[PDB]
Amino acid sequence: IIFPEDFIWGAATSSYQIEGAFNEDGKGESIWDRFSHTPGKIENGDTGDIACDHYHLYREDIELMKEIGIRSYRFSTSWPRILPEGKGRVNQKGLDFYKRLVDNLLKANIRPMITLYHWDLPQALQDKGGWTNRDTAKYFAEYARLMFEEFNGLVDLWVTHNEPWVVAFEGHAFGNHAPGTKDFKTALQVAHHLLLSHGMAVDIFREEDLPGEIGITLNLTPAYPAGDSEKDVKAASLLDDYINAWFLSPVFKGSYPEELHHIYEQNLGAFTTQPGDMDIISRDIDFLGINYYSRMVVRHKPGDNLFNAEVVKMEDRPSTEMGWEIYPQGLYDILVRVNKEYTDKPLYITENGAAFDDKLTEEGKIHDEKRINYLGDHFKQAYKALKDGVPLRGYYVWSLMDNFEWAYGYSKRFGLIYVDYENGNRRFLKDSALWYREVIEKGQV
Ligand SMILES: OC[C@H]1O[C@@H](S[C@H]2[C@H](O)[C@@H](O)[C@H](O)O[C@@H]2CO)[C@H](O)[C@@H](O)[C@@H]1O
Ligand SMILES: [Cs+]
Repeated sequence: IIFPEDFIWGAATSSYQIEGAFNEDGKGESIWDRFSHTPGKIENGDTGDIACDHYHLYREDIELMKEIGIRSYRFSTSWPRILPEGKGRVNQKGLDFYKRLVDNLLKANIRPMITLYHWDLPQALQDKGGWTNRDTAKYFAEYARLMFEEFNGLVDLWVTHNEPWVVAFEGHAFGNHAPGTKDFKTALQVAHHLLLSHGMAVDIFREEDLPGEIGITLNLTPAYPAGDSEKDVKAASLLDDYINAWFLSPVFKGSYPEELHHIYEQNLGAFTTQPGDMDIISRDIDFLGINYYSRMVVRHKPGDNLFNAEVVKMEDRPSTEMGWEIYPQGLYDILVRVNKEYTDKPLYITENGAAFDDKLTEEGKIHDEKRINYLGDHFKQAYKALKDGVPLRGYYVWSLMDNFEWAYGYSKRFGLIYVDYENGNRRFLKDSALWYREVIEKGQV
């Protein structure tokens, strides 16, 4: 179990989850500022107002990155911190923060990967319809161009979008995430525009002629039927397409998955598209980022979804604090499936990790054995994928540090680093952090 010498071992975060400084130095309001300040939306009424205060503490966080020995740091940039209204004026202090951050990363020999959109849409753009407005895709493209030009020669790994499935469906169908809408047709229109905006950014990446590589990051959850019933098998297949193929087929094949597209259209009516959209959505990219956490086991059951599909709770199997099944085999399955059915391009696991009930000792120790076991077990499946020909180039752990976990607030801890919010926001390396350092150095698990 030795990994390639040049394998990119990293850790990942996102802007709203760690930065804080929510209305400081010219920053505009995001849909997540608004959502978290709306009653009943976040566990315990938590907000990302301060979070980990990374906006002020970034220099200390980079020292901690150095202690862990990560080769690359994946982070997202806040669109409303840079263009407060989404379009219009640039906020120079906002841009300046990311410039300092990138400079500091490069001086520590840490390779930056930027995610352009990790869910924090400017509220001014939401007031004009947000992702159901085709113009939002244009403004995203303009924001991308601004960042490409600013970091030309400085950042060589770029991700347009993080988890467009979640943005579309949790944000607009089920209303669990900002902006809180609950309309399945809206979600489908939003998915289309996220994909369009991705392709528009790729076109701009090519034109600007930056050194480096661009991709998109998709959450992928492989589905398994509960039993050999073909109704079970069909239901699993449909749920699987609903999360996975719905984004993988347009990016790589230039079409929505046919059976699912037909079912949506017949029952809901068509969402609005223009001729040529699929050509834009399917522009050639340099890599695919995969975010993996768990699988779903699926059976056929009466439900208020078009699939009559139920996700089965696997009560008999180890799970995390999220209640998610621990199923490392799924990581192998999904990497192999992508490489066979969709693309021969390089792959990166841009997220994988776990929440456990972390206990900070009086001396600042966190003995997170369960996270070490979780990470090592998934590392081994990644190795197995490499052994079998999958061009896996790197692996970023979610997350570098504990943070604002959206609707769960601070109650869920995914970090390699413990953040003691109550006591000056001090950081403590968990045992998994020093265990990870050993993995990176030896290239072995
Ligand atoms: O979306 C499901 C569930 O995910 C967890 S973890 C989450 C990270 O917070 C997000 O930044 C990353 O890109 O994706 C993973 C999976 O979506 C999140 O804490 C929780 O609120 C959310 O409901
Ligand atoms: Cs049909």
